Amino acid sequence: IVLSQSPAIMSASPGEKVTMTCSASSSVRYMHWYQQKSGTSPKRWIYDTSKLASGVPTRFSGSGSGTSYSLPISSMEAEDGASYYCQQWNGYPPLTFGGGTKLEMKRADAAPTVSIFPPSSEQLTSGGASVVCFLNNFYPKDINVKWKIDGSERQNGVLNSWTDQDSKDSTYSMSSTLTLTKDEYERHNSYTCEATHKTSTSPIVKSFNRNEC
Amino acid sequence: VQLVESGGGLVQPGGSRKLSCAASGFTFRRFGMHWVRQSPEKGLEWVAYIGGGSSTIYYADTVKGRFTISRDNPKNTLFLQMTSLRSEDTAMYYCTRDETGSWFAYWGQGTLVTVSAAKTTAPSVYPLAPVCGSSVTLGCLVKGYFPEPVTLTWNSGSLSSGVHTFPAVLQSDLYTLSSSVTVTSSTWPSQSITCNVAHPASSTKVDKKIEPRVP
Ligand SMILES: CC(=O)N[C@H]1[C@@H](O[C@@H]2[C@@H](O[C@@H]3[C@H](O)[C@@H](O[C@H]4[C@@H]([C@H](O)CO)O[C@@](O)(C(=O)O)C[C@H]4O)O[C@H]([C@@H](O)CO)[C@H]3O[C@@H]3O[C@H](CO)[C@@H](O)[C@H](O)[C@H]3O)O[C@H]([C@@H](O)CO)[C@@H](O)[C@@H]2O)O[C@H](CO)[C@@H](O)[C@@H]1O
Repeated sequence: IVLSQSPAIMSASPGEKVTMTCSASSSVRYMHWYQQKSGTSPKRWIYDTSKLASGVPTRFSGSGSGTSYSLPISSMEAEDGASYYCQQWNGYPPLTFGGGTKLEMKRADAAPTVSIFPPSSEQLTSGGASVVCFLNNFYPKDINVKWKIDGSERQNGVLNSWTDQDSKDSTYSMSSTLTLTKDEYERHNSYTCEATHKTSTSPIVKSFNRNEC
Repeated sequence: VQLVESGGGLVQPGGSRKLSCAASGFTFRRFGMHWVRQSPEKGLEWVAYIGGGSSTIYYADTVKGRFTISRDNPKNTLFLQMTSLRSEDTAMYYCTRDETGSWFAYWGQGTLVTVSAAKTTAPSVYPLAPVCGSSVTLGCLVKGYFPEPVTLTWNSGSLSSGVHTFPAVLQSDLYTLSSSVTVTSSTWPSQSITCNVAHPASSTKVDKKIEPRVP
């Protein structure tokens, strides 16, 4: 039995109404909902389609019959942001789960702050070179980093990571690392971090020269 | 009501491991239990069901014949024994208590199971310090470690604001992780700031203290 949830991700501002969909391959015996806030186990939210778990707030509603069930919130809240999962039991294995709906919190556009860090002295002694770029507290989520050495773009050996939405800010941050051999790193003087975001037409640039530091 | 899973670790492909769930604060022999696992790639997947009697068992089509679920009622303990482990078996595993309608009211904290050929390796931690005035950003780079998870703390966890820790990314059998911390200029370098990284698998405990540098 296949449960299909749409949308995969959505953004809701505070004081907004939001609804989510689970679609079932075959008529379902039981439809349940869970809430997961990342880094913890999923929590019980709604059982038997319409019934609130003790401790869930009133705004949430559970509905639908047959093949289509829905989860809605009356008014969006900051605390509400989480992944929501639908689950079913038809009296026969397997018991089955949705892909899940990720609910982001909508907020004002923000521009990243960029920091570039040269390789550490210990790392050099160890015989390797790493350069890191931090892109901190920006919205919305999609973002680009480009690395330049001595004015020349390098796309190879770069790893990028994203946080989820910040607890207080509601923003995102990204981290970029460029990894070189020490000898190679010593080939070139200037290392540049270029970050491109929807906030600005022009990229935000940070750099250092291996000389001077 | 509490449920505590245990028995997780790093496992060889084709290996066998056993997990346990300890149940407290309810009449155990009364209820059915489930195993559920989660992977970021494939999310939430049901594994198996065992009745209060043990008379009724259900197995996920994927785990059939390689996994056996059992319970010990006097103990209050739930068991999942895994054999012929594959890469797809890598997940976080939760024990759950079955309720009418078969929804789960109570979940365990989980144990992480990783199945890989790759060798255990300890992280090397590098402090990241600003290059040569109204704010300061610092970083810890933790790289070349297998497997997850690592724990990064700042100042023993005393410092928790303006902290970003980024999920690890795995390249060629090794994970890279980083963290950035932002504090006011009066704060650093005047008062001390340190990066504490813990790798359980290697038993590694390491501390790096950020130092301004110049030659
Ligand atoms: C995965 C699945 O299919 N789960 C469904 C299953 O739930 C199981 C069920 O087990 C009960 C339990 O062992 C016990 O019932 C006692 C009490 C109960 O403690 C509180 O209501 O209920 C009675 O008073 C009653 O009204 O029947 C009887 C009490 O003795 O005993 C019965 C036994 O007759 C089993 O031999 C048992 O019910 C059967 O369980 C088997 C599973 O082995 C199932 O296949 C049969 O169809 C059932 O008739 O109920 C437990 C309960 O606390 C929560 O549902 C649950 O933990 C067990 O997993 O059956 C549920 C009820 O039909 C259903 O909601 C689940 O989806």
